[PDB]
Amino acid sequence: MGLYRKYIEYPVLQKILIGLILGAIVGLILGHYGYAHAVHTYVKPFGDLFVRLLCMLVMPIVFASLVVGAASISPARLGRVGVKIVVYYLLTSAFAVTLGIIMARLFNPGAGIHLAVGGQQFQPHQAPPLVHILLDIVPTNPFGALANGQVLPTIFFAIILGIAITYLMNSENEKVRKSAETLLDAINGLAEAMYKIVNGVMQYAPIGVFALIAYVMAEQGVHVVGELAKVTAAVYVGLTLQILLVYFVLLKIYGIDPISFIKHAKDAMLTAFVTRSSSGTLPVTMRVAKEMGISEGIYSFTLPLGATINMDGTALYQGVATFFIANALGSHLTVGQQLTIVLTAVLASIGTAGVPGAGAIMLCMVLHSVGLPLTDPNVAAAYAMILGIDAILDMGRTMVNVTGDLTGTAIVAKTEGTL
Amino acid sequence: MGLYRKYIEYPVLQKILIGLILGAIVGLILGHYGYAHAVHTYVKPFGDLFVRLLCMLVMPIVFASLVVGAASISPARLGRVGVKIVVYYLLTSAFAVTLGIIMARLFNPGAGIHLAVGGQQFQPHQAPPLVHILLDIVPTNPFGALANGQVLPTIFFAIILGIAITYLMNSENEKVRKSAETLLDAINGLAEAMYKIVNGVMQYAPIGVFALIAYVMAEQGVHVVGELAKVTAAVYVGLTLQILLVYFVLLKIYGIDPISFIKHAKDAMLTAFVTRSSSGTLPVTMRVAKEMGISEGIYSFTLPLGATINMDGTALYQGVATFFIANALGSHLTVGQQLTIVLTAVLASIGTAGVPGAGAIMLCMVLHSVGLPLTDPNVAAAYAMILGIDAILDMGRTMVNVTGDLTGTAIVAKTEGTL
Amino acid sequence: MGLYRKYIEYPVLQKILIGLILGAIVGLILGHYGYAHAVHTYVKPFGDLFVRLLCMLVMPIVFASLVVGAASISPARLGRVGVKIVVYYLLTSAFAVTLGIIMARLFNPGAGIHLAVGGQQFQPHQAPPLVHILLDIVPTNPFGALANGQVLPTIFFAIILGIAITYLMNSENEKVRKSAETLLDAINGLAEAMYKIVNGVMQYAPIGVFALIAYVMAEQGVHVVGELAKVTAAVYVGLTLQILLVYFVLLKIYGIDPISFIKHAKDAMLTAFVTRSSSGTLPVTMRVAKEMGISEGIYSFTLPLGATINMDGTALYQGVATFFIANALGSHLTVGQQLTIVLTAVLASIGTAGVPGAGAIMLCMVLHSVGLPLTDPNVAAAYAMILGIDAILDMGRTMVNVTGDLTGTAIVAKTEGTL
Ligand SMILES: CCCCCCCC/C=C/CCCCCCCC(=O)O[C@H](COC(=O)CCCCCCCCCCCCCCC)COP(=O)(O)OCCN
Ligand SMILES: CCCCCCCC/C=C/CCCCCCCC(=O)O[C@H](COC(=O)CCCCCCCCCCCCCCC)COP(=O)(O)OCCN
Ligand SMILES: CCCCCCCC/C=C/CCCCCCCC(=O)O[C@H](COC(=O)CCCCCCCCCCCCCCC)COP(=O)(O)OCCN
Ligand SMILES: N[C@@H](CC(=O)O)C(=O)O
Ligand SMILES: N[C@@H](CC(=O)O)C(=O)O
Ligand SMILES: N[C@@H](CC(=O)O)C(=O)O
Ligand SMILES: [Hg+2]
Ligand SMILES: [Hg+2]
Ligand SMILES: [Hg+2]
Ligand code: NA
Ligand code: NA
Ligand code: NA
Ligand code: NA
Ligand code: NA
Ligand code: NA
Ligand code: NA
Ligand code: NA
Ligand code: NA
Repeated sequence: MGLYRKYIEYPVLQKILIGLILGAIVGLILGHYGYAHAVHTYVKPFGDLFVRLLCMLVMPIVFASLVVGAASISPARLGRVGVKIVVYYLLTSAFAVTLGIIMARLFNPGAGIHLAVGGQQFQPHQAPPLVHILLDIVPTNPFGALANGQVLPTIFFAIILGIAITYLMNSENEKVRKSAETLLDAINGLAEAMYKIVNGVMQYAPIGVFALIAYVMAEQGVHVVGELAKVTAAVYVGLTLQILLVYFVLLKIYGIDPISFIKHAKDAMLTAFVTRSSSGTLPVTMRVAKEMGISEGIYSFTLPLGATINMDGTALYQGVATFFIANALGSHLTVGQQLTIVLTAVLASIGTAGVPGAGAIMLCMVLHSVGLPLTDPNVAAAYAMILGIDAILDMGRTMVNVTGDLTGTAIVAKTEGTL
Repeated sequence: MGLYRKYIEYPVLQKILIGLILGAIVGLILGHYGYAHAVHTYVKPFGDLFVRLLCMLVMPIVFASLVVGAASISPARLGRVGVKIVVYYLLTSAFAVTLGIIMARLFNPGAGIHLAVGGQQFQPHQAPPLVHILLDIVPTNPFGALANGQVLPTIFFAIILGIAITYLMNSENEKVRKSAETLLDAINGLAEAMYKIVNGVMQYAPIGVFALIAYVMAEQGVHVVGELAKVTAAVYVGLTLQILLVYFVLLKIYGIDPISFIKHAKDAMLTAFVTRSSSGTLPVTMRVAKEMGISEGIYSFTLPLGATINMDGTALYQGVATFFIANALGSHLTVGQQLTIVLTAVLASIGTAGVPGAGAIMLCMVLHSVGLPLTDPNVAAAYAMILGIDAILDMGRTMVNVTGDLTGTAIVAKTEGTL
Repeated sequence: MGLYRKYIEYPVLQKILIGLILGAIVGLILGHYGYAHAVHTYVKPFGDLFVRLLCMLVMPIVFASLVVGAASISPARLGRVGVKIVVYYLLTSAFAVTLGIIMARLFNPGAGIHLAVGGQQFQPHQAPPLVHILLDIVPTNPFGALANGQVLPTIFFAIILGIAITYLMNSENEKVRKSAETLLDAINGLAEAMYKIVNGVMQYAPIGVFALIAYVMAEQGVHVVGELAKVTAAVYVGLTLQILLVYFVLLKIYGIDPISFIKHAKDAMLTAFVTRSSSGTLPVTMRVAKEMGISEGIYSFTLPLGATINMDGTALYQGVATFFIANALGSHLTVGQQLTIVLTAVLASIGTAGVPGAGAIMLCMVLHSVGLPLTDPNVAAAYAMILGIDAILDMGRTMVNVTGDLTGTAIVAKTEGTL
């Protein structure tokens, strides 16, 4: 048990990258020599276990993180600064997923990965009428929506349960207040326990990434490298345009100098790049906000709220990844299930943890809400090749996630300081 | 967002009544001119959303309110006064639902509303033998009974869980006692959060009542007014006979003067009529009980327990409404599923909240336990016309609910004061 | 209600034994005279209710007791003594279920009870491949695994949830620590409430044992006495060999004298025999460990942990009972579903309560994890005759359960005292 401690205390990012490179080389070598069935028999279950462990964690996170998230965005406890930062956060997340859809429309990520995983194509499901679609957001049974997949009734019930808990917590009864407090504390404990299971699965993640993309290279060939490079280029160009366009325009409007802002926020942005965590970058972010002249009463509230709510990079990555997974199956996302991406990726970026590798878990919610279930072997085959390169996108994802919080704190402090 | 605050702070009862009258006039006018399909296309989803929001709240209330209700009726914490008021409360609720069945037998509410909502009638389900019916009260899986509809296993598991929690809370172990305390507090927090969601849905309720009974008048015609007047007459004659017969006989037996009792309890009865809430009428009820000479050690315990347990008017309304919904489909309730109404409406009146509009939610439990599921379009069509006039019956419902508590406090204080 | 208090305060073991003897005599007498259908109509539902009440309690116990059990075996809070006693406990439970399989292989319990309960035999289910079997331990939805039967995903999710809770409880955040504390306290409250429901069902248990084995004797005949005597002999010879072989060899290795150990532990072993409870024998066990010279810092930690984790007799009884139930249906347990017994009976002995009659509830988990569901009428008929004689096996079961704790405390104190 010495080698186990040698394996655990190694850096996780350098473990996943040398799992990825070794998986690519071993998969291409074994696929050139005709051993594409040996990898499917022996190596592929170790990646199937990784995909299964990531898909286990979806529904408790979607319930509990959205309960404790709507408990902080609730209008019963939201002041005057809080309404401004909530409006900023939701509008920037919606523009992030819109820019991700645009950048996944300019590039064509996945067109060329025509998937016939059992000899069959992917048949899209027929949609109900819009009245029945809007009426099935309200469940007839919330326990039945939790026991089945049904993420869209679960989101609605979680949001209204959190808002009702916050309306309970400022009651005039002591028993009612204590009961609402311990219910919210139990749901928050479940939400933190699932994040610990995410942190535990991300230690197994190098072997899973190896076993996934070795089979991807041996089965699907060599052009998947050139097709995943298009996804990486689309995500990084989308994040660069997100930062430049959105944050530089919103800082030039409110009189902030963006160049000095970036030169002040560099120490938080590089830490969010190399650590891939917004929760571990929060002391550096608060120190950077202290060094920018922002008063303590602003960034002592806007930054810990923004570390779990405002994730622009996760919403952009989920838009680009949903378009990639839909293009790999040959489907064409119609208008109407393309606005569902805009709503559901904002809700997923709210529900995302803030630990390394948590956006690929909430991508399953956006895939389920459109009509691409991961029980289908074609969707589960297209999800593996976007799960394999998640550690490359997670760094820029977390960097833009932290930069959005710093931009919102600067803008709202500039608006508040006029008095 | 000024008009939203104009809409919210308006009185809710005067909102629902002017939604109801406008819905009746607009539905009759648009149904006379042949526009019965335009209302079904455009107005009816706004009432379907209201029925769906009320049917969402059934199973968490049925679980949690019955857990925290059986935690207060439990024989591990019930003293000598408590056994007497529990016996009084259960016997008066059983006589209330029996009198509701009698008053819905004398009048014929719903005979004339022959429903053919899809060209088909309502086919009653074939019952199993009585041994299997009694054996399916105990579930093989309580989570499976919660995930499906299955209200009768859920009631049994909730009652025995509350009794086991109360037997845990007087243990000799500190850890066991603290764990039982926080489990009961979390379940009570869920039970209060669902009541807050009820209070939130009852603000949308004017638009829902409008959209429901406009389609009811346009589709089914003009004689539905004369058929709902029979239901209103049956409910109010049943409540008058409940008060007069049951409470005046039980007060004449125990030496109380009923005329002076009514003249003392008028200030609580009128408040329960106009506010439609037993929880908001509790300070007035305790003040009225203080003005009747009742000692503090009696009404400080019997009245807050009676505000959530003893609901005679809700049980009578649920009996009359179940007979109306069964008569509207053409079915005839056999003996055996007519005693199931007597048991299940008592359990529903225990599980009812005490907020305005909470008996129509627990009517779904009595409808499910008989064999009338609300997934059937005929039952969902017959439930809408009894949901539309709920604010007319809720006032007398709450009045009799408060009068039963005051009668029980007077009777048990008269029995205790002989020592 | 005087006769109810006469019935309750009677000793439960002497109630179950005189229910058993009367059931055997009445069943044989009524089966000799051809009245085997009258007992099936009138007496058999009172035993079906007992089996249903015991099968209700399976899934909440399997979830909550394993969460709070893995929260105590967790490596985040396990010291140096704790690793040694955990290794001892798990290895002794595995050897206990292995010895139970051996003793149920030497004897042939159930061969001669060929069951054709509806004219049909028992058809064994076809197993999936080993990769899919190992991959279905991780659920795609934990709420879906709880709502269905699915005990093997529930065990995995419960264990990792408990380990994540213990990794949360030593965090640096106050809110996270308090939330993990109240979540673990709520789950522990549920786990204690289900044990109170077990203690309540075991008061009805004499009538259930009567109604079960009266129908067993009237239906299946007189040779079932000779076939249950083989199960009793196999269990008691297995427990004697468990004590003698395992504990006397493990005490002779570490320099302890086993004869003086038994002469010191007699006062705890007889109390565990006659009371059938490891939780009620814990003060006597700690007093016996104090009288053996063991230091307070060892037995103040190893014995309350061993009272809920180390159950060798329950694992041996579950191995012998699973082989008996498989032999009664005519099936032959293959290798692979015979190692599943070794894993699952260890997990069931961890999850067992420590109250009288709790191993027959967790036997359902071992039956479900092999491929013998209790919804099948043949398995439900073979489970009743092993449920009828549970009070005979429970005494020696609890005796070996307490003796294992005392042996582990002595061995680990001898290992620690060398410093
Ligand atoms: C070749 C092997 C292939 C088969 C291996 C199958 C492994 C199945 C995977 C199971 C993942 C389940 C994760 C458990 C979740 C609960 C644990 C947990 O929450 O604690 C977490 C503990 O994390 C873990 O270490 C869990 C272990 C995950 C698997 C690690 C081993 C990989 C597989 C074995 C290969 C290496 C073995 C040694 C060989 C060199 C918290 O960790 P943290 O981020 O460092 O936080 C610091 C604490 N203050
Ligand atoms: C024409 C519009 C048709 C489409 C409208 C669809 C609306 C969908 C309905 C959603 C109902 C969901 C209710 C959320 C439950 C959680 C909220 C909650 O618990 O707090 C409750 C807040 O209640 C609410 O206001 C929730 C809002 C419900 C809908 C109100 C608006 C009706 C629809 C819009 C029409 C009016 C808009 C303005 C036009 C004049 C507590 O309220 P309280 O009783 O006053 O307690 C006092 C606090 N101390
Ligand atoms: C001939 C009768 C056949 C039909 C009878 C059907 C009975 C259905 C069985 C229901 C069992 C449900 C158990 C409720 C679980 C919750 C109660 C609970 O947790 O408290 C437990 C209370 O236990 C009970 O007494 C529950 C009653 C169980 C049934 C007892 C009556 C047997 C059936 C009636 C026959 C005897 C009636 C009188 C005739 C002589 C704790 O008891 P403890 O072990 O003494 O602990 C001491 C407290 N510090
Ligand atoms: N790693 C990201 C979350 C994600 O997108 O998965 C963050 O901490 O911000
Ligand atoms: N409004 C009633 C409850 C109901 O019958 O819905 C009360 O408070 O008493
Ligand atoms: N009665 C046993 C548990 C069991 O095997 O059922 C004990 O307390 O140890
Ligand atoms: Hg996933
Ligand atoms: Hg309803
Ligand atoms: Hg059982
Ligand atoms: Na944003
Ligand atoms: Na987030
Ligand atoms: Na952020
Ligand atoms: Na009553
Ligand atoms: Na009530
Ligand atoms: Na009342
Ligand atoms: Na053991
Ligand atoms: Na145990
Ligand atoms: Na033990």
